[PDB]
Amino acid sequence: VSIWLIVFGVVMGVIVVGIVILIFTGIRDR
Amino acid sequence: VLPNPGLDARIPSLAELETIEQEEASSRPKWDNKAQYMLTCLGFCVGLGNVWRFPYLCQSHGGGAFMIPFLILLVLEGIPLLYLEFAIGQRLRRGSLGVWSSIHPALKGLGLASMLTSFMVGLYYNTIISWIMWYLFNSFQEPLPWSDCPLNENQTGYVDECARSSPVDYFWYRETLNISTSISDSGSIQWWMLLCLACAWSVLYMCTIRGIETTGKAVYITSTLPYVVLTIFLIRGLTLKGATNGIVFLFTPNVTELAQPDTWLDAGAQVFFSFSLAFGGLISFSSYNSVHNNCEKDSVIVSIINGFTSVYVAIVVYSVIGFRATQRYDDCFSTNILTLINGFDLPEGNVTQENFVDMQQRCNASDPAAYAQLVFQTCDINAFLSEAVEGTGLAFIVFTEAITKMPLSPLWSVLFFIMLFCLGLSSMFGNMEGVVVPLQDLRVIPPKWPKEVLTGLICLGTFLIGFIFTLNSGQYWLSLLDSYAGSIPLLIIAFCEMFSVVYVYGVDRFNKDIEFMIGHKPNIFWQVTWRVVSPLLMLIIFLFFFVVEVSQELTYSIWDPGYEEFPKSQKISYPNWVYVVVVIVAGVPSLTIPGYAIYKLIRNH
Ligand SMILES: *[C@@H]1O[C@H](CO)[C@@H](O[C@@H]2O[C@H](CO)[C@@H](O)[C@H](O)[C@H]2NC(C)=O)[C@H](O)[C@H]1NC(C)=O
Ligand SMILES: *[C@@H]1O[C@H](CO)[C@@H](O)[C@H](O)[C@H]1NC(C)=O
Ligand SMILES: *[C@@H]1O[C@H](CO)[C@@H](O)[C@H](O)[C@H]1NC(C)=O
Ligand SMILES: *[C@@H]1O[C@H](CO)[C@@H](O)[C@H](O)[C@H]1NC(C)=O
Ligand SMILES: *[C@@H]1O[C@H](CO)[C@@H](O)[C@H](O)[C@H]1NC(C)=O
Ligand SMILES: CC(C)C[C@H](N)C(=O)O
Repeated sequence: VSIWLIVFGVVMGVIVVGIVILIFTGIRDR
Repeated sequence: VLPNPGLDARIPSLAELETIEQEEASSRPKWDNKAQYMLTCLGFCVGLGNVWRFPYLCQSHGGGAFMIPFLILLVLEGIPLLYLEFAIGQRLRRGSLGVWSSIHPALKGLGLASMLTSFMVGLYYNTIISWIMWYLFNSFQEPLPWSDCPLNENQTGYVDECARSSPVDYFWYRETLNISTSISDSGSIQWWMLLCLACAWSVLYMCTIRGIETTGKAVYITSTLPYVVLTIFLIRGLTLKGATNGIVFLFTPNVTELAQPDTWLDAGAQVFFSFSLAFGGLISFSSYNSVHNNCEKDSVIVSIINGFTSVYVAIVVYSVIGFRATQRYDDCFSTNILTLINGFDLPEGNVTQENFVDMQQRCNASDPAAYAQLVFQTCDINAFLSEAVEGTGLAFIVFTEAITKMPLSPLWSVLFFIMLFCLGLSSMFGNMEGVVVPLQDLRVIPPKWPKEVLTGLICLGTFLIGFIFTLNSGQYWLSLLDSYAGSIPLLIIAFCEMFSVVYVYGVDRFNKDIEFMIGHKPNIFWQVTWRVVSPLLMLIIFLFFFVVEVSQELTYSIWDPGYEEFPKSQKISYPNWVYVVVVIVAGVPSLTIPGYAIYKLIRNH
């Protein structure tokens, strides 16, 4: 499977959910 | 000194400053404490330029004769300049575009040149981070991917250009970059380096989504990682076999090299790149502090950590170059041992490094005919301690070859690469402030959208522009661009900032502003360097650029796995349309200052 695609899929997954927390916090904050 | 008609009633007036600071509690952001401001400043100046541009420049300019000019020029341009930026931003209460437009409306080119050189430097600087993220994803496996060659179609031998070159060169040039033979032919988008690019920009947009107060905790966790991983790497590097031999190469000077013009241009352009001067990010960061803040204590503390680190990284880097130059020298010399005992059939415990020159004369005195067809490699140190350590050729070809010879080799790859990532991410925090802030004072976005919309906008644009570095010829585009937009653009703006404060604003007016804020006037050391010394050294390094632009030939390195005498370097000349690119990348900036000046003076007429 290529171990580099798994580590990319975890790292790009924890980034793209970290932006939808920091966007809804801003809104649910102002 | 021009009397500057109408200088007052444009800036705050030295008694309005205690009043305006108590009403900026809701308009302009603040720092949480003093430690959040110091870690943001010295994280913007360290990393990726202590590993990439410094030892690449240090070998060429005398081996270790690059540390003299460097240090001196630092203490003579660096200090003064960095101190002039922390104090003109704290008093004028504005960013980069708002400071130089309050010191005559003709010097608005300095704010537009500091924005255009922060966009073009951070264009390719965030591509090097995407190559670092690709090497971090390719860890977490014990037979590391750069440790062995692949096989042919017919599984009998290795691939033809992995057998001639190193297996580490058949992971960077063919499996990561998939590089081509010239800059004039480009391939396709190379999808696996696209994903990494996306990753990099996405991670850059998560930490700077609201400017300050998100970049804060980030800076926290990223100013520690880098610093503690380097220390863990020092006690490993000095324990290696061939270390304390590339350190001596770093500190034996070649005093003939100190009398060339091109070794003072590369030293002068490294001070304005290591210190993040002429970018406009350190003015915007100092513009958030209180008015009664010691901006002289901050400028000599940040500068002696920036100077100490650039030597502290260089003795970690050269302790593993000396380890590759002992692994290669003990393998080339073992070739001459084994080729002598196989042609004359001797036992192995008689021919060694102590008497190799003794017994090779015994072989031509015994069999003069059988000794003629044998070959003997000629290799000695200072030929392995001086090699092609070109750009993107130290973290990827030199370090990743030495990591595979340590025990627990997947652990030293992860640590190292995460460290590099941190070093390179924290310097894109302040580089995003050099583009977001003067584009927010230009009134081009409607001022009811949130701050998190403009940031994202910029990001998308730069990511869509980063497609030119993912082609097959995408490494030849990053070198050229790099060098040019990293050398020219720094010097000009740095000189314009020192002139316009002490000769258009006024250095005698500026001393009344320092005495109000920190409590006293600047010393006699700050007076000579501001007026006389450093405006001159800069005005000089500027003439050395045109002395070495002419009387040199534009050459660049070519891989070309069909070229005879393959693994050594081949340099060909650039095409003729590269002057259009160079022109743009190092012109727009400069032509901007006089450009706008002319524009305004014309509007005058
Ligand atoms: C110290 O630096 C000088 C200056 O570059 C080196 O002299 C050069 O040597 C190369 C190769 O022998 C010549 O092609 C250049 O023309 C020389 N430069 C000049 C100005 O004549 C010198 O080799 C260096 N010292 C050592 C030990 O390498
Ligand atoms: C190597 O093996 C492939 C089979 O995939 C074959 O097509 C090719 O002709 C072989 N090459 C040689 C030199 O025999
Ligand atoms: C790049 O790799 C692809 C397959 O991954 C290959 O088809 C192509 O020929 C390579 N490009 C060059 C210039 O070798
Ligand atoms: C190898 O053999 C030669 C000849 O017998 C001898 O002179 C030499 O000392 C030997 N080397 C050793 C014992 O290391
Ligand atoms: C053997 O070769 C060396 C050079 O490697 C030379 O100096 C010597 O004269 C040669 N001896 C004979 C007998 O030819
Ligand atoms: C992106 C750049 C502003 C980084 C800076 N030149 C440094 O190496 O510290």
